[PDB]
This record gives sequence, C-alpha cells and structure tokens, in this order.
Amino acid sequence: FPVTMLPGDGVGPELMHAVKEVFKAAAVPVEFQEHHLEKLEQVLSSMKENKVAIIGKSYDMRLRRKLDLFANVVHVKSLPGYMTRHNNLDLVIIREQTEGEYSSLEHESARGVIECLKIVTRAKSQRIAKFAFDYATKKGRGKVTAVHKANIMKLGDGLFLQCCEEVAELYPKIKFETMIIDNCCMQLVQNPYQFDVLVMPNLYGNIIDNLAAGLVGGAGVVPGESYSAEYAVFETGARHPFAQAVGRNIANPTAMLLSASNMLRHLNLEYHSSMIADAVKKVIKVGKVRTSDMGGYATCHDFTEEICRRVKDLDE
Amino acid sequence: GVQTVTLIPGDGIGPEISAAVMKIFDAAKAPIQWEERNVTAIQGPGGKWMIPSEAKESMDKNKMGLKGPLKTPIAAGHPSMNLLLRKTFDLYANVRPCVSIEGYKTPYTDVNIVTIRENTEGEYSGIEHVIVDGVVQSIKLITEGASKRIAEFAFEYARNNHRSNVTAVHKANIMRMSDGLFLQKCREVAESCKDIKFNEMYLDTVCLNMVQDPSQFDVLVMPNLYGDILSDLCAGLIGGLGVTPSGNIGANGVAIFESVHGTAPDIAGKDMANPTALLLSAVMMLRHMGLFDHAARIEAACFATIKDGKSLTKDLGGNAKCSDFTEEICRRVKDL
Ligand SMILES: [Ca+2]
Repeated sequence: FPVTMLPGDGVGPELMHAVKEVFKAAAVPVEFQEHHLEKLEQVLSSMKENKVAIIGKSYDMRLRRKLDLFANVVHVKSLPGYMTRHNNLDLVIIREQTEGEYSSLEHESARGVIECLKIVTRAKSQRIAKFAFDYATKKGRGKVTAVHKANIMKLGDGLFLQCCEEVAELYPKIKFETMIIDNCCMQLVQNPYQFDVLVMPNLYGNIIDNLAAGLVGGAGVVPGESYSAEYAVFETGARHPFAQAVGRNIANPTAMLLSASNMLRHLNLEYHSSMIADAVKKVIKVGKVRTSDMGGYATCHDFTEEICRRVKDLDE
Repeated sequence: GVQTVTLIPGDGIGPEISAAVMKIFDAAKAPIQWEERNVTAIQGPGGKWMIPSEAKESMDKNKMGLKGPLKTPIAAGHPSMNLLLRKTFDLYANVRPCVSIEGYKTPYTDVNIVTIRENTEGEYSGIEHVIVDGVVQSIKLITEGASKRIAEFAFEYARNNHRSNVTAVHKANIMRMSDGLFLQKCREVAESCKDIKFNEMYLDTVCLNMVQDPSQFDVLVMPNLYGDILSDLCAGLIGGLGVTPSGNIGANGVAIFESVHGTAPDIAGKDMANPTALLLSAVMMLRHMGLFDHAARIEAACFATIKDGKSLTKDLGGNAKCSDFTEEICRRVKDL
C-alpha cells in the first residue's frame, strides 16, 4: 500500500508522473509518499516504515550507504515487438553496489600523481555471491557466471572470486562459471545467449549494465532493482549520466513502468504487476505508438496515454 | 633497402601463423627479413623478472617486432608475459583498430573505430594491500605525464591516419580526481590540435552507445582498464579476437605488433589456424614502417580472400585449411 517515491534528476519527475497515471488507470492500491530530493533521514524513516521505494536519478550513494542497498539486479530481456541486433535475450545482472572505487578515496602523493583507492571486503563479496545464488534459484535460473579481472587484480577480485567459489558449493543445483571481464564484454556482443546470471563487483556492473542494456533496446526499456536485507528500491537498469536526462515529453516510460510492475510483484500484488507488465509489452509489440528512442515518433504522454487506454481496457 | 623485423612466433598455433605471414610477405616481395626470437621469461638472479637478453638486444636494434600468441605461464611466481614485455620496452600505447571485414557477415556493419589505450598506469598497477583481515585495497594511479603522453599519442595518430575525431572516455564523475586529471591533460592536448575534433564521453554511456550504433565513433583514448575491456568489446563487433590486429608503441621507436587471441592448442599443428589477426597486425607494422605500397596490397588480398568465401578456415565458418587460405592470399597478391 505505501511506497516511497524519489522523483530524482532530469526527466525522473516526468517518468514517475507516468507511473502514477498508469497506477490510477489500473486502480493500483498503492499510495506514494513523494519526498522530492540531512534530508536522507526523512527518506530513511519512510523506508524503515514502507520498506519499498521507487526512485529516479559520494553523491547519492550515501543513500545506498544508509539503506544498505548492496545488491543491484538488472533484467535484460528483449521485448517481443522491439527489434534489435540481439533478440530473444534474457539475462540478469547482479552487481555489488557499495564498495569498489565509489567512495571517493583519492589523493595526490606527488605533484600530478593522483592515487585512487579501490576497496573490496570479504563481507560484501560473500553477501552478493550468496544473494546471487539465492536469486538464481528463487527465479529458476540455470547458472551464474562470476565476472572478474583476478589475473591482474589478484588480491581484490581474487578475494571476490574466492568468496564466489565458496558460495557456489552450497548451491549445487546451479552451474557456476567464471569469466574475465574484457572477454565477458566481447562475448556479450558476439553471443549473449551463453549467459544466464552474472555477478560482478561495482565497476564491472556499471560496464555490463549499460552494455547489456544496449543489446535489448537501450536505457528507455531496461529496468532495475536494488535490494537490502529489508528494503527493495526499484529504478532503471542503465544509469549512465546521459541515460535519459535529455528531453522533455520525449522520454520513454517503458523502463520505469516495467520496474513499477516488478515493484508490485515484490509487494505481492502479483495481479496488477502482471497486468501492467502485459499492457506495456503488448503496446510495444503492436508497434503503433513508440517513442523516439525506439525509432518511433511519439511523445512520452502519447505512449503513456495509450498504455493506460490498454490497461483500463484489461480491467474491464 | 631491406628491413629486419624481430619475429616472436610464440606458442600453440603461433609458429604456424607466423610462417603464413612470412610466406605471404615473400609472396608480396616485401623488403622484410625476419629475426626469430623467443621471449619466455627466464628465471633472473634469485627470481623471475626478465626476458632473454637476445630478445631485448634484437628488438632494440630492429625497432619493429611481430609477436604471435603466447602461452599463459604456469610457473608459481611467473608474471604476465605481456607485463614483462610492457615494462622492458615501455610500451605505453596499445592501438587496436576495429573495422568490419566486408566478407564477414556480422550484425554490425560500417564500424571504423580505433581505441588508443594507456598501457602503463590505471587500475592495472602493481599495488594491492591487505589493509586488515578480509579487507583488500587496490591502487589505481593516474599521472599527469602518462596521461599527456597517451593523449598526445592519440592526437598524433589521428593526424597521421586521417581520422577526424578523438573521443576521451572516462568515468570522471565517479573517480573525479584520478580520471579528472586524465581528462584535463587530454583537453590540454586537444586545445593544441584544433584540426582534430575532440569530445569527452563517459565509459558507461559509450558501451551503451557502442552496442547500439558504433558508426558514431572514430578514435577513442582512455585510461588502462577502460581500454582493456572496451577494445575487446569492439572486437566482438567485427568478428572477435581472430581477426583484430593490435600494436604496442614504446620508447625508442620500439613497436611490437601482436595477435591478441589465444594460443589455441586444440587445433595446434593441424593446419587449421586462422592467421588473419597476425597478418593484419603485420599490415599495421608495414604501415608503421612506411611500406604503404606493400601493406596496401597484402591487406587488399586478405580482404579479397575473405569476401570471396572459397577459402575460409573452420573458425570463421569455412572448411578449408590454413595452408589453402595462406596460399590463396599469396596467389592473389602476386597479380597486384
Ligand atoms: Ca584484453
């Protein structure tokens, strides 16, 4: 019923607008506590009570810090109508979201000699390898591949890859592979179908999230989720700086609505989740209305308006 | 008159494909003579930190070097073989042109990317520390001198090879001090060469963009780790590591052009290896040496042999043997 709503930068407020409209059309029984953009405590307590949020975009990570959103899940799944150089793809990208080079540990050791620390610990390494294998079974996935550069970063990635192999033994039902990132990146664009579930540290998840997203139709359609031990925040999967900050009434709501459906499935209103999801996927398949990013000529509320037309018709 | 090139055939299929490159060169009557050396690291005084002296000495004289695939060493303390080669010759720029081969149907056509990767610093630095129990620290360092050097190299390469744009790839929104200094040294060079159009993109954005529409990129220069992974991404756009050349520019006019694919010893010695990777690298080599007229032919015949489709090796989907492939290119250049 109650969900924390962080509209975020750029078109985030516009995107979340579409979610509310669809939810009104589908008569979704969730009330959103909009919190706009210290201030994190108010949001934090909202999370502590609601335990589930939807958000747009050491900047915001201190939020991830506070709510301990250590795992990031991104679903890359081709949409039936939306045709790309890679069709019928279905992967999930599990990415550890708090460590690495993302804490802003940087100094000058001499003039023009900048040093940048990358941290990885056994605690969070395991935590995401366990999460990854939990995910894979709880969703029926076959295998999980651990991506790394442990032949160069022997201690750090090596500690990551090790924890992975330790958790891989407690889950014998699921195959376990390991692949080096520079190869795993080449493989995703030649033949992405060899992969099932990927698990990686922070920086490699930033690379593969957005590379994978391009395979399936771009930032406009690829959704994502970030989990804690208690909370679950739902967002978009491709979070590069120019993800969708460019435009007004041009943005593609496909990514957040599908993320909103996933949020409803987390809230166990699995009805509305499957309705909205199906409404979105069919509107795309018919191919009448499509936003510019998908090669169509259609405003953002044009797409949103037709989505509701379809979802209201399913209700009746 | 005649140029002597240091030749490192390496392991696995390496000596097969390097004989192919030699014969094809002879077929095109290229003024190249070969000096065969091996670089497998010998155990230095009290450890294992050095390559054979005859290798060092030969490459210092010949300046040009052609390197096949190298077995990954299995010795206990053995370091990366390209690490040693990188340190002893100060190979700071790793150039990787990726152009779709007309005869190889891939989902990406009309791609013409050159990635210039910095090869000395970045996340691939030797420094890693166990801070406390279960907590590991890895050091990425960017220096001003190394950044300016690679930036300067990228613009020079665009000038000499008639490329219009240089794009600087970075993650300076996350690593604001380290990558920021890479950006700002890139900008300084950019302001000095305004005949080259210069922009900056973020790494993550590029990968998304590269997978959708690679036609929008020209040369890309970036710190070490980003290069290592994005160079293999673009490779995967044209066919894979079997058809991508790769050179490495170091100090004292030393350049080592290499194949980047595996030693692949499951087909080793069976006359089934595809030597177009090494050969295209050997074209870069010939271009680096000024033998443009020899390079243009050799490269032109290899491209033809592939567009034809009659002679193709198992790995590219064909049934023919390396020997047949190598012979068609030879017979194709002789009438040229
Ligand atoms: Ca590589």
